Amino acid sequence: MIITLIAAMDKNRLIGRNNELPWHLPADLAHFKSITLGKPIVMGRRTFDSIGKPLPHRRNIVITQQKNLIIEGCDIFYSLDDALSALTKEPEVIIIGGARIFKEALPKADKMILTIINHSFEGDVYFPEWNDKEWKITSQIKHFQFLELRR
Ligand SMILES: NC(=O)C1=CN([C@@H]2O[C@H](COP(=O)(O)OP(=O)(O)OC[C@H]3O[C@@H](n4cnc5c(N)ncnc54)[C@H](OP(=O)(O)O)[C@@H]3O)[C@@H](O)[C@H]2O)C=CC1
Ligand SMILES: CN(Cc1cnc2nc(N)nc(N)c2n1)c1ccc(C(=O)N[C@@H](CCC(=O)O)C(=O)O)cc1
Repeated sequence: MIITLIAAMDKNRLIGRNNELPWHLPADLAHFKSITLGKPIVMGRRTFDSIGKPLPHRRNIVITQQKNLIIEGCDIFYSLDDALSALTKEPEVIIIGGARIFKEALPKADKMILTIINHSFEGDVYFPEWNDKEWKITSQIKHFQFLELRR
């Protein structure tokens, strides 16, 4: 199983604000869709609420500590470790966020797919700092930009 983090972030690593995104970038969302189509996507409960519904044509997996919580359309796990353990036989697992999930996933991450937006927005949640010496750029396309890093 390859563990991949996919995130859209600005130059300060901002990813969220008041549990929404600080932008709307249609080019990013269609990038996110093709990349995640047909694969297990792992998200936190707050990120699920932000989206508002299961993303179609994907196995939506939500991590919560709420034991009575049921979300229609999605699989619930009570830790990232229970999720990853249940997806052992999968060839790729895609972690979509948010800030808390990214931070816990990062040290297990094999690959990162990052949209870095050239701007500075106001917000309150961030993508965790990664040691640039531990990763290598496998692809860079400057449109914002798409950056693929492999560990
Ligand atoms: N720019 C981007 O690419 C992305 C941005 N975002 C943005 O990020 C923000 C949401 O991120 P954030 O607020 O950090 O919240 P998260 O999306 O990380 O979800 C947090 C919740 O996930 C559950 N959780 C997290 N870790 C664990 C664990 N180890 N075990 C059990 N449960 C766990 C808890 O749920 P519970 O409270 O139910 O117990 C926790 O409250 C929003 O603004 C969203 O729009 C989100 C994804 C991608
Ligand atoms: C809040 N949230 C989390 C979110 C947003 N942008 C991201 N962008 C990137 N690059 N990576 C992420 N993990 C990411 N996550 C969202 C919000 C909406 C949709 C969404 O409606 N996407 C649909 C449709 C997108 C479209 O309109 O084409 C899809 O099928 O992927 C996805 C994630």
